[PDB]
Amino acid sequence: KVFGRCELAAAMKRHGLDNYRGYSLGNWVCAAKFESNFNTQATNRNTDGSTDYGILQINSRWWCNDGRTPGSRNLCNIPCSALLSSDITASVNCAKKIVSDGNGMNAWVAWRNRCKGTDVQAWIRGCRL
Ligand SMILES: [Cl-]
Repeated sequence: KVFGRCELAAAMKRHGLDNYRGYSLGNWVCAAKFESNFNTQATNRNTDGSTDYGILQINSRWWCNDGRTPGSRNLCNIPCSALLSSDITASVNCAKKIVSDGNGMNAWVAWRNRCKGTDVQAWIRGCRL
């Protein structure tokens, strides 16, 4: 599924991400934009052989099992394919674990490089939340 901007904002809002660990909603929408272009089916292979999955490009190196990332962990205790659903629940639940873990939203490279230190409020402008 390719989410609309406000459609995803609203979905992230009702799943409790607005100001979760102090990260306003715009940060989560900005992250999803530049990780997946709002596409729940997005997958990308990393140079080390792990793969990033779904709307927030969650990495098989640490967070989910895809059975083809040798030596990796599955900290969210879920198959990586579950993170590709049209329903973002699994990605959000795993994201909440990731963001509570140490370096916060810096765990998302696209957030660090394209959202952090910018005005992200624009990402939820005009949305019914
Ligand atoms: Cl849109």
